[PDB]
Amino acid sequence: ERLPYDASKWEFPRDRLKLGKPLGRGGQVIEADAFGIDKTCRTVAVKMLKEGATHSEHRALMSELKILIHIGHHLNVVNLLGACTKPGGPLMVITEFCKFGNLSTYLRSKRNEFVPYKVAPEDLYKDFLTLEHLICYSFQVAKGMEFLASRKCIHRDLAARNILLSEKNVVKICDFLPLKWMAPETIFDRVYTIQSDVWSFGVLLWEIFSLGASPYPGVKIDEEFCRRLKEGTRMRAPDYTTPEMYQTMLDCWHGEPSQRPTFSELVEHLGNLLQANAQQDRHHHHHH
Ligand SMILES: O=C(Nc1cncnc1)c1c(Cl)ccc2c(Nc3cccc(C(F)(F)F)c3)noc12
Repeated sequence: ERLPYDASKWEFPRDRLKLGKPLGRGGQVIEADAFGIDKTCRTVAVKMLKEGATHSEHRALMSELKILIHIGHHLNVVNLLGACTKPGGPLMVITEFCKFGNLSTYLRSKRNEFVPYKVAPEDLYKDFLTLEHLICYSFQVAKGMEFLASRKCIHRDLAARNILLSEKNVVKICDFLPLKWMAPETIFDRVYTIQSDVWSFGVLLWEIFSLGASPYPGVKIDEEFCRRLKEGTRMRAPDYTTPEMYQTMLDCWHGEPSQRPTFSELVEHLGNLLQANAQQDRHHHHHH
């Protein structure tokens, strides 16, 4: 809100947008066509308020926009393309469009199209999810969080429902029961810090390697849940996890926030895990 707004760089004409079917509601996000928004026609996502909403919501939408302008560009964070702020129409924030939707559902739908890895004749696993994909998505989300962390940002709601999937397996962090993703201090003291987001990154990890599963299955989210979380109880390994990966899930869920890895340590670690899987996959593919 204190951050300045460079209209000469981000302002887009309202009549250069044809709004289409809605995506989500909470303001509301919509799919759309933007003409000339980049250097001829492109698909975009527009977040706009309603008719007569609370001046506050306007203020909120504006500050959300300035935050995005502040954060900057990174391949793994939803990209801001423009915004209509001047008088004449409603306030709109325009970002790139990700066709495949949130990561959880996308994964949830590939449960009948998964193989640990591929070998000849690999044409039987066309459009199949594999460990490499899963670790790759985890690597990218980590890089985007290391980025955001590097800018003093704090997501506060990092989950699979807030990860978008684009062309060529590129995931992006965006921001549209949350208790299931919160760390102990965040639930009991109401404290949000970069470390608590790592806690959540851990919950995200579990979601990915459980192909879109809901965390803490069958548990009610009542007082007992909160107590067990506080006493050291943790989720069991998901169905598509590897041993190293599950352990990383455990590290992120460390009770002592300072003892949780950092997003830089996580990037460093997943990068390696990805490179090893790759190597094994090369040997698997070579022999058979
Ligand atoms: O959901 C959005 N776009 C979108 C893209 N593709 C498919 N569906 C929706 C979106 C739109 Cl239309 C406008 C602003 C933001 C947005 N802003 C944001 C605010 C604070 C922090 C962050 C993040 F950097 F943490 F991601 C993003 N995240 O996601 C959006």
